[PDB]
Amino acid sequence: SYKLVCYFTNWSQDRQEPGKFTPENIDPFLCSHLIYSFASIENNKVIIKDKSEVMLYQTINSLKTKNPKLKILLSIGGYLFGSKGFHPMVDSSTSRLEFINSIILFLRNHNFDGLDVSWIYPDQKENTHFTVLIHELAEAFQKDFTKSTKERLLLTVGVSAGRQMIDNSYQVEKLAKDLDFINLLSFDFHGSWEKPLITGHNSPLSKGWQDRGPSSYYNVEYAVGYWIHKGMPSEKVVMGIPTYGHSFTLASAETTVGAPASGPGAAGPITESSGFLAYYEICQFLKGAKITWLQDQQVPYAVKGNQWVGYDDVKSMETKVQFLKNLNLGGAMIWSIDMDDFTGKSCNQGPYPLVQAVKRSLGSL
Repeated sequence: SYKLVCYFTNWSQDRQEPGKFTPENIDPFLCSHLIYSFASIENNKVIIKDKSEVMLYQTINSLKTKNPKLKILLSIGGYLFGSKGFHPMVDSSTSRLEFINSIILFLRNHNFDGLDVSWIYPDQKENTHFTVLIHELAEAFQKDFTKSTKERLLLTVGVSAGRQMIDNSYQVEKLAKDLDFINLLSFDFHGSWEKPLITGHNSPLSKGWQDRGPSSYYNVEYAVGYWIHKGMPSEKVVMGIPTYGHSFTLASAETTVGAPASGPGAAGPITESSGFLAYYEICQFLKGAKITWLQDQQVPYAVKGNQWVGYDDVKSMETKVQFLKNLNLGGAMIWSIDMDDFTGKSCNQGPYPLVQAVKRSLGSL
């Protein structure tokens, strides 16, 4: 009775082997929902910018023929898109209606089952537009439903897991009615962008003992409880779990949480991004490393030389799965499946070792 929502991206295909990922890589029975990241907007109309656009549709149909229970959504937004991307679409009921009408037509034309709106992040300034957009979206979906013999288009949204940003950005109460569920972006708590610069975990389940005051807020456990305390039912929280880790270059020889860092760890050989590692990169790094399991935070990290990696692993997946069953949440969301060991030949534990673990752990009675 849980959902497994998997994001996949349109830029992993530009990566080099064997990090190259296309929709053809997808196991139609892995996740319950799939989300394509990301669409965009031009002339107040939805549009996809991907040289492999038409091959996407091919796979989408092929995938859905094979799994009639599979849902596939189109996500719009994302970090790079920001708020800007949404202008000036959001500035008019006339502009927004043109937009929404194009969504409905698009998704239906291309066999999508719903729309995810990952506005990163509305914050104070766009709280209002977001809220209207969503609301107008849900309404319109409903109307389209009444007059149709098709299932009802789904509407979801990727949302922040930081308290401040949550308070600033969302009318949760309303959000709860308009959204079929949320994808809680409960990761990227700590990275190499922090000041001061010390090691912290990308996605801790619970707070470190020393996390006092405002830091005590940045763990998965806190984020979920707050979206619940703020008015979102549990069953509507799909909890975010990451398939990547964050990398630090150690300043001293102190290998513990809180130790000082020079900067982000060395970019990986495939991902080529400083302070970021795909799990298929992490499996190699772990070779000849020292792994420690934070008893308090419930998640591991690894040290090799002067490189510090806070990541999630199988024990991490199952531990977080248990937590989510315990709080009667909707399920798990994965960001993103192209960073898991999908070919299965890096970590040698079969394709999608992490997501299979989430999938297995969810299904286990």
